[PDB]
Amino acid sequence: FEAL
Amino acid sequence: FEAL
Amino acid sequence: PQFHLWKRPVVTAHIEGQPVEVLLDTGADDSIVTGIELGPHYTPKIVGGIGGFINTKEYKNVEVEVLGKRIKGTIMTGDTPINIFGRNLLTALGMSLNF
Amino acid sequence: PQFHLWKRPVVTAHIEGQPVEVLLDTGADDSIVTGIELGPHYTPKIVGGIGGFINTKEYKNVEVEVLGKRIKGTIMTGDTPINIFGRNLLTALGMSLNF
Repeated sequence: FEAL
Repeated sequence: FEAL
Repeated sequence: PQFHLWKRPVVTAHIEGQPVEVLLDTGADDSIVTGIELGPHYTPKIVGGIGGFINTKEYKNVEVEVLGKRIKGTIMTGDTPINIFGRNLLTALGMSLNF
Repeated sequence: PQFHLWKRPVVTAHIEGQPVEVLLDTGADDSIVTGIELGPHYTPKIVGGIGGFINTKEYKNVEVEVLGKRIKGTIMTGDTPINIFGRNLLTALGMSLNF
């Protein structure tokens, strides 16, 4: 999981 | 993503 | 059925009756949820992610209802930015990553 | 073909000739790699994950060779604990999450  |  | 990955693979699950929207994550080994309470029978844990790590409460044999099935499995609670179901629950749901 | 999710879905990719082992992550929107250099034509970025966030260098139209295909796409470099290919490259590879 990762995002901005 | 995650783990230990 | 399948999720195509143009949008995030989000579904609604019920963790002990509580509705929660979860992201199905193949890169998470564990599933960690927030904003649900599952009680005092937990072991504390720390899981790492991209920017560092968090304190979680690991619960065993919790019941999860999602995509037509009821399975019991391990849920952690902690301050995650988004709720995730990792490979421990996705293997229980017979999900594979196909190409 | 497919990955069953009992083990991590790891493959080797070549990013501009460089071999790198990457985790295919359906919960990553972006792909971020470390220990490769792709040069000075980048825009800086911050991406969040579980424990906080990191500084990355976003590169566009990088060439990636993985699972029999050459595709060009967006790679970021930053201090990730594990290299991940997120949904931007998995959609390019025709991967879906099936059950």
